[PDB]
Amino acid sequence: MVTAKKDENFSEWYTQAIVRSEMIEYYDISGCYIMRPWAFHIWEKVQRFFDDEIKKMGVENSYFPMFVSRHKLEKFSPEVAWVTHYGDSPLPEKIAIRPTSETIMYPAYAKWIRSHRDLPLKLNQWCSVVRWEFKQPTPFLRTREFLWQEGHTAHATEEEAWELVLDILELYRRWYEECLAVPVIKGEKSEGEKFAGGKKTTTVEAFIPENGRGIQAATSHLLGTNFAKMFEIEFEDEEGHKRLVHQTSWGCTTRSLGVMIMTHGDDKGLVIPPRVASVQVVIIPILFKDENTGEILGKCRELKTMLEKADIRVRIDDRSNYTPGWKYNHWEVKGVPLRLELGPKDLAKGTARVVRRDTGEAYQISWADLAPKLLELMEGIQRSLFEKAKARLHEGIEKISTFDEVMPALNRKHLVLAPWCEDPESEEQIKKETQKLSEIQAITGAMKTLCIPFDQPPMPEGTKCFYTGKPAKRWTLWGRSY
Amino acid sequence: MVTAKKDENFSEWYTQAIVRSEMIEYYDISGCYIMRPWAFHIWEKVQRFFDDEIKKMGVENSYFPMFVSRHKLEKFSPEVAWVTHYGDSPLPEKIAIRPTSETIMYPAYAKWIRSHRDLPLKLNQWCSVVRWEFKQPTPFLRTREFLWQEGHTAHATEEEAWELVLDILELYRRWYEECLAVPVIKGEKSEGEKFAGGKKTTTVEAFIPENGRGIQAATSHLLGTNFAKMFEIEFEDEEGHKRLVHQTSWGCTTRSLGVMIMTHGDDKGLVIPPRVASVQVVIIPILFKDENTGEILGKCRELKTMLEKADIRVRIDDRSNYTPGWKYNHWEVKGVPLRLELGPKDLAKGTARVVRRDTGEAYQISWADLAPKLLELMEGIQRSLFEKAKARLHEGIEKISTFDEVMPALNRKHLVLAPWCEDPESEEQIKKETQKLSEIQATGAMKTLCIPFDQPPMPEGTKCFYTGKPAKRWTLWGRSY
Ligand SMILES: Nc1ncnc2c1ncn2[C@@H]1O[C@H](COP(=O)(O)OP(=O)(O)NP(=O)(O)O)[C@@H](O)[C@H]1O
Ligand SMILES: Nc1ncnc2c1ncn2[C@@H]1O[C@H](COP(=O)(O)OP(=O)(O)NP(=O)(O)O)[C@@H](O)[C@H]1O
Ligand SMILES: O=C(C[C@H]1NCCC[C@@H]1O)Cn1cnc2ccccc2c1=O
Ligand SMILES: O=C(C[C@H]1NCCC[C@@H]1O)Cn1cnc2ccccc2c1=O
Ligand SMILES: [Mg+2]
Ligand SMILES: [Mg+2]
Repeated sequence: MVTAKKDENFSEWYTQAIVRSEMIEYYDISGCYIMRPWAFHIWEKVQRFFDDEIKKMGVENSYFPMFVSRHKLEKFSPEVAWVTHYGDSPLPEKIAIRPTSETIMYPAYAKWIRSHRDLPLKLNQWCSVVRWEFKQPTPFLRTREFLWQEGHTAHATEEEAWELVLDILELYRRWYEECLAVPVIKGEKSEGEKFAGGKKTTTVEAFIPENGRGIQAATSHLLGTNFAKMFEIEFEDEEGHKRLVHQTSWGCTTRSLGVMIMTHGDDKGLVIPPRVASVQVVIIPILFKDENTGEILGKCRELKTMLEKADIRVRIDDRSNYTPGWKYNHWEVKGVPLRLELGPKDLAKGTARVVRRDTGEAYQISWADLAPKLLELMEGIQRSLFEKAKARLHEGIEKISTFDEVMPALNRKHLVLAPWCEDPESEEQIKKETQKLSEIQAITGAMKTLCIPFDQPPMPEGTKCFYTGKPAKRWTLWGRSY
Repeated sequence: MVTAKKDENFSEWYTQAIVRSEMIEYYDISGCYIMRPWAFHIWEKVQRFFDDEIKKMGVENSYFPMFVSRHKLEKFSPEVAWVTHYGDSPLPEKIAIRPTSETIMYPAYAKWIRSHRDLPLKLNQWCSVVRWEFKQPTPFLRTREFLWQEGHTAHATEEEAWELVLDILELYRRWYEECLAVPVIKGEKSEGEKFAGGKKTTTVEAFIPENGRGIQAATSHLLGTNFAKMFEIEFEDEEGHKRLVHQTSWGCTTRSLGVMIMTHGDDKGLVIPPRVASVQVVIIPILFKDENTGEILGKCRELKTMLEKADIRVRIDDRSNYTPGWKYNHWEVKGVPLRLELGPKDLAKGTARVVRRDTGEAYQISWADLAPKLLELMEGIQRSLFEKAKARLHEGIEKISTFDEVMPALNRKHLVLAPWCEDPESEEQIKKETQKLSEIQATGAMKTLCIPFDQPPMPEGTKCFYTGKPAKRWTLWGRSY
């Protein structure tokens, strides 16, 4: 049911795929979207994964209110949604809807932390967040209301905080790679792109090859002690000296879902990795109009039970007045990784035909071997989905030496890996220059740093920065961005 | 550390209990509170239970926006919070924050449902809700922002919808009685208290004896078809005929947590039922003037291992910067069901000292018999908490037959089970009268709490306790939250 081609009209393909797969429904308020069960199940799955992992690290869940009074929020402004009335009565002070929870949580932290006995404090909350985005909205990727988790920790030393920052970053890599089969690059944000309220910002970056755009998948901040000075979060150490806590913060949103969609979708529609898919195997009985004698649906129900015994999430599409081909296309558009076809011949030979969504390959499998084989296949699918994706990621990055190679590489919708001197003036200059050169070619075009990757390619002695010509410190990943 | 006592100043005791147990933090905006880990973990337990149970029923989770246009919300009004500005710029049209999701979900239902092949449609969502309550706020019980689940379903027939209504209400009874050990009464609301947009409203009701006030614990509505008329949610049946859907909606909130605290809390603080306790057994090593520190700690570790192999959620408070008595009262005010103490003497005896939070009784238990005796004790604590609460509930209800006994019973902080004619005018009459007499005595009006499913025998010719016409059914009235 997907008519737009993915590599040609990418935007139309995306909107079509997310609507026709029954994942999102559009809404009369711009930038907001209904998340239907088909996408919300994926959200629940990654949420359970991340929650278990952070509970293993001693992180505890909380809920702080979504309203913050004006005087507490102010001590970014154009994006804040303000409540001024309840009914027709005006409030004595306008209250903001949560754009993030620093100004709600850190006063509580100031109260709760007095002693070194109170450290480390590790809190997380799953919640919704409202920001009146000026950029044009994209479902999942950039929405005016989005779901996320935000974690905030305070420690007695910077080293423990940095350790937690890196552990959370690894959990985000697993979120994207183990759950969603999306490859991401760990990296350090530049000083012009890092969270201004912190010391050092780490990130995972993903790549959309259709439009050649980089996107920040999740963020992890070594905040340091300036939030503690601002909010007076102090503690007495063992000697009795007052000291500031070292803080970290980290967050990840439903944007991940969108990334996943863009990574694995094809011309037929979605491809949902088996680890997060709401239905892993849909059983489609080959039946036409008004002649269901009970044989085929009976065997389909027995097979559903046998598969569910193996923890496989299974649905039987037994709806009438739909041809089997229609159902095939329906569940292919939805992205079900495995399709089980059971017809009269399969009933006669004790077999079933299983089709992979990602490659289309078919398999004849006897009933007795259904649960093992399918399990095998699912992992295969998952792994294949990652591998191909990573290949595409790596084929979208160009190593360059000079600024002359920037604009061609950008026009091939590629990221650029370049030796960079890392001084802050150079990034502003490079953004302005690439934007001007983008407009003069034109028949949001600015290139900024996406990350300074932890995984550094070799840096030969005497390599100069691709822009200023100063000695080059590290390889930096640049590109157009969301 | 709790010093106010539950049968003297109930409000002071309540806030002391929720603050000192590290469950609630007060917030500058009145009516809103910070849920700290200790309370949010209990919320997570009951959420997991209910989510699993409704997923067995084929209900699926979703998420609809929290914003509704003024257009669609106004097709109660003083409770709606309005967004009017982003930054400094005013919105062209103001936007409401979700007080409930009917006006957000039901247009999508009209769009999604076309045929009988789409029914039943069963959606649920866990979200927060904002209502600018005029009543005096109470942490958990009545807040301006609160967490809930709201489920909405659409069926082809009224039979199926009503069966789902009853299933959901049974799930709420299990939520309160099986997890929170809080006894509740199933019933239906009078026509003056039911959800005005629906046909029949079922409910479960709890009772706070210290102020004698009933409280609606959860609700489950048979909406009928009027919402289908209003939003045009119609489907073709197998004969090609266009029919309206029969809808249900149900919801329940963090209020349950409060009803737990007021139910099992005593003068030493909280008592958490073991089924919802993040920590069921806390292990406290006794270390003093350096005696057997390492051996005590090692056997604490292996005791934790042994107990977790039986699925017992165990925490070892080996924190060095706190004294054993401090840990004692910390975990006692927090409400942990069992405390296991291990000193040098018990290290020699091969035993451990176990104190149960609810009754305070202590046991000397072998290291070998620890797991089974602790599981026995945990289910004993859970069942006895429930049974004591059930006895208190039954003692707070007085069967009466004439209005002359209402306000006496109301003054002993009791509910009234009275025979009633079920006439709408009668209930407002009764509430205004009870209001006037409560004022004359100087604590609030009296309303119908519910009409219980388990009806006592109604002898023929029994008269309504207020009007005098033939009494239809036994109705539970009282003062309410
Ligand atoms: N409107 C949005 N919708 C969905 N996800 C978002 C949105 N804004 C930010 N995110 C994600 O949330 C993560 C943490 O939030 P945050 O650090 O506040 O983003 P940010 O600083 O506003 N970056 P950006 O808005 O893209 O310039 C980001 O790394 C994004 O992946
Ligand atoms: N402010 C609140 N805080 C906590 N729980 C609430 C609040 N309002 C309602 N609830 C609970 O949510 C359930 C479903 O909400 P709802 O039916 O809209 O309550 P309601 O009609 O407003 N009744 P009430 O406001 O108490 O007169 C109720 O049965 C209550 O148990
Ligand atoms: O949200 C953050 C910082 C961290 N907050 C905790 C979770 C991870 C996150 O990166 C950045 N940010 C983004 N957008 C805004 C809009 C309005 C007001 C404040 C902000 C604002 O502060
Ligand atoms: O929310 C309900 C009814 C049901 N909604 C679905 C979930 C279960 C719940 O009982 C009732 N109500 C209560 N309070 C309001 C305040 C403002 C606007 C609308 C309302 C409003 O409608
Ligand atoms: Mg932003
Ligand atoms: Mg209300």
